[PDB]
Amino acid sequence: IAAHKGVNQAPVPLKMERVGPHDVHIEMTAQITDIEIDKGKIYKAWTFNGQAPGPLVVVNEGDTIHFTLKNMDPVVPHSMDFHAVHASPSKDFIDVMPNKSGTFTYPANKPGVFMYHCGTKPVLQHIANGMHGVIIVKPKNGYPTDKEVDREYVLIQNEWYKYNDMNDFQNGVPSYVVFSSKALKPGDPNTNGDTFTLKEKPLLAKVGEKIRLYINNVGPNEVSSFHVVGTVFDDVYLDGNPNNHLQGMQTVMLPASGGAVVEFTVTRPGTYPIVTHQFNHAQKGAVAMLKVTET
Amino acid sequence: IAAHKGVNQAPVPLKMERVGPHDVHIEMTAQITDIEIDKGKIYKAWTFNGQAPGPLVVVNEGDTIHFTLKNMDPVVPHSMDFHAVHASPSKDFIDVMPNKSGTFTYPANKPGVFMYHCGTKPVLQHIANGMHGVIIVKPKNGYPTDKEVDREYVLIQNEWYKYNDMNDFQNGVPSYVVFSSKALKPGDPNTNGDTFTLKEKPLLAKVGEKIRLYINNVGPNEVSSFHVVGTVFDDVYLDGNPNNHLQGMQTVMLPASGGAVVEFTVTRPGTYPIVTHQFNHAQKGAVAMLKVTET
Amino acid sequence: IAAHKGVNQAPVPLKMERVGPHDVHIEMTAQITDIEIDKGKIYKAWTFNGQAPGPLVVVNEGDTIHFTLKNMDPVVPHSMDFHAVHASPSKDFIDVMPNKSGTFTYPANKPGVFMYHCGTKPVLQHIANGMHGVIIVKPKNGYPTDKEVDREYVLIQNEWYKYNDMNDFQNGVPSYVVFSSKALKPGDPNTNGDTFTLKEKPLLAKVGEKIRLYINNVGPNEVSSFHVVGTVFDDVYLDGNPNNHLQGMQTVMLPASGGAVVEFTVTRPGTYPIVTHQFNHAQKGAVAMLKVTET
Ligand SMILES: [Cu+2]
Ligand SMILES: [Cu+2]
Ligand SMILES: [Cu+2]
Ligand SMILES: [Cu+2]
Ligand SMILES: [Cu+2]
Ligand SMILES: [Cu+2]
Ligand SMILES: [Cu+2]
Ligand SMILES: [Cu+2]
Ligand SMILES: [Cu+2]
Ligand SMILES: [Cu+2]
Ligand SMILES: [Cu+2]
Ligand SMILES: [Cu+2]
Ligand SMILES: [Cu+2]
Ligand SMILES: [Cu+2]
Ligand SMILES: [Cu+2]
Repeated sequence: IAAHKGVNQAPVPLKMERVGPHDVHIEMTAQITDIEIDKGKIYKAWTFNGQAPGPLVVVNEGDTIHFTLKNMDPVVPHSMDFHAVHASPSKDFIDVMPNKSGTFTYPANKPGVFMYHCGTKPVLQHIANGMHGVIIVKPKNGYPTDKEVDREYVLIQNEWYKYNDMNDFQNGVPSYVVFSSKALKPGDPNTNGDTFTLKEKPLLAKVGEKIRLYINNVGPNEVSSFHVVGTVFDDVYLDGNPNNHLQGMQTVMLPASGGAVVEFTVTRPGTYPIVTHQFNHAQKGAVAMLKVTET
Repeated sequence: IAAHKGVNQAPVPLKMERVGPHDVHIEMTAQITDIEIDKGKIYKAWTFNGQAPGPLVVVNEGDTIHFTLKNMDPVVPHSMDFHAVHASPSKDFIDVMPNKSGTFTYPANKPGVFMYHCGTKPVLQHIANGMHGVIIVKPKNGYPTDKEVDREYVLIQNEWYKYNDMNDFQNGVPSYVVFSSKALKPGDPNTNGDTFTLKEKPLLAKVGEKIRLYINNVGPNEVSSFHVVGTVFDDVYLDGNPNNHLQGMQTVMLPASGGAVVEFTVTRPGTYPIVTHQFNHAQKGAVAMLKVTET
Repeated sequence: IAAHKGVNQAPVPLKMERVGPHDVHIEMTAQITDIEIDKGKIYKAWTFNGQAPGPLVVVNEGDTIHFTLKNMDPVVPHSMDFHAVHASPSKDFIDVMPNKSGTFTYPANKPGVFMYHCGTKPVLQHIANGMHGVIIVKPKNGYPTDKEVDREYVLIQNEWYKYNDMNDFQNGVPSYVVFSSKALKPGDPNTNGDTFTLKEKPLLAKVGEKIRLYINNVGPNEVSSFHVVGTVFDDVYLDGNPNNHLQGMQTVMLPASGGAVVEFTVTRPGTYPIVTHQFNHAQKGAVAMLKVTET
């Protein structure tokens, strides 16, 4: 795209603030940002806030979101679809033109781990170029295993294709499949979808801890066979809904856009790979590490 | 196939009638019928009754089906496999020769949303050419949420490949992936698997309604990540069995041949896309619309 | 690989023995073995014990495994990752060099149907070449339907690609997709992953029996849509955990590495195909048969 040549917009922080007991304001940007998706490989991503996947949003069950999108793309319209909410797609998930803002309001009444993404036609193009992320809605009554969990992280799976190549997007295998982590608490890593960061800087934990992962596979096109090497999932809540309880799963099947909360114990010091067990995708980048130490 | 050149058999209505409290007669045809699968693209489908997917069949739990297949194909044998039933495949799902009929009898003792399809070797060929559909078996005791539902429809996902090209069927990506709807009550739309009909003539509903969809992904080859934009599934019954209850799912993973009953609320007027969230498939046709109005 | 040219190591039996109430010894080999994966097609597989998938291992919930791997490959290191166990991957699933042995110890505390496989980098290469199998961990308290089951078998799904071709493994469609069966009791068949054996020598059962299948899809890359033609699954336990109960499923979605226990009734004499309902994979070999007779 001629108007994107040489464009590399610096990442802008997510803006969020609570404005009442059941209402939150969220402002994001749509922006064009170079990301290093594999060593030596730059992708001029279409992004929320200069991150791909986008920034983590966390709200409470029953929160109404007042969402603003500031579109910094010089020439392409963008939009926002939160899977967490009940909304009219054709009134609430509409396009925001270049250099304009749009504000939209909708309720998040269901707990879980939801995908969000740009909803601009062709949606495959906006997603595949980088406009995806997760919103967590925390359950009013928690999860039944909350008292058991010692540490938590968020992981997101996505794919990368040939740059802005709609033929590749529709008909081709992914070039890369990757994990990222997004921060829940100060000090947590916050990364983009790449083949290397979570290998080189593993997630950290302590021997004997029960770990919770909020996970979502944003696609755009592949399903995920989510597995942590060296353990078994004690508890799995599908889409992060506390009712959809499974126990003792070795691997969790996630559809494209599918989420889960998964919990497992690390019993011994060492490094634990986290994979999709579709090993073609793992080989093309979708392996993260969890380093477990005596401290 | 030389004997199919210029053949376009008019659709024949499904024949069904109840012959006792727990017994139903169903007659279908196998027939060769031109279908417009995308704008300007005709596929000379192998079909049940001149529809692809085939006509909707609905029975009650505990019904014995007395099924007749009249084979109008001039040269290819066909057969019928209902996933709803307990039968001997090698006695009950056998071939019916060109210009002959065969009658078969078997019980449907499990509630759900089942695939049916031709069972003639090579089964991939008969399925991919169009010989697929759904049979719904209604549960004796209903679903626990029956009192909440205001409107219902049936949706079916299937793929189309290069015409009668076994190499493509086994090794290639789908050319099109599509939704159809089949009628449950008078006035409901009844359509074939194409890229456009349910965009141009959306399914209809009223603001505030709880909608039930009976869904099945007949394949032949792809899994489905079933999602309705702008809502969250309140309740999901996997394969349509009332026992397999999930709640608050953003997206439902269906295997090839997999079914579900899903329920959701539309809270605001507008148009709600219904997609598989494998966006390569959505881009190749698998987007339907639900138009929700104040009336 | 020059050092594998002309190498065809005879299969070696699995060695297992119980050494206390909650401790078992298992010795396996890593070895290079020609397998006939389709008629006329030999694959010089990388294997455990000269079988691909490898030998069946069955333990009890709460058993500690003392596992020995003797590496007979003249030049490639191998390792073992059991999904059943809690272990440190970086201490317990490490490489055993050519012509050496390694011993590792870890607990199997969760019941189910687990994948095992070589964990040597690149893991896709070791898996795709044949280093996969299943370990069953029997639940302390059984399954709730145990009293209903008349006969049981184990089935495993895997794929084959172009020989040792990492490009094909990562980016290409499978050449073959296949079932095998592994023996639970004397007289049960024990086969390798091929396109023909379980067609030519079907699994056997008696009219009216409730059949249990322990199943796992080891991949490396595909998901499975597991279906038995002519019946409906009465009960499904996901990953073989008794808590993850589903009922009346026509087809079970298995991720790559995913397992299940499934139970169904065969009501009439005949031959019942067992398929993945991704029919491209079925056409490329993934059809087994169950022959059901009056005796
Ligand atoms: Cu309040
Ligand atoms: Cu506000
Ligand atoms: Cu966009
Ligand atoms: Cu979406
Ligand atoms: Cu703890
Ligand atoms: Cu009666
Ligand atoms: Cu009759
Ligand atoms: Cu046919
Ligand atoms: Cu079938
Ligand atoms: Cu209502
Ligand atoms: Cu004891
Ligand atoms: Cu020992
Ligand atoms: Cu190996
Ligand atoms: Cu593994
Ligand atoms: Cu019995």
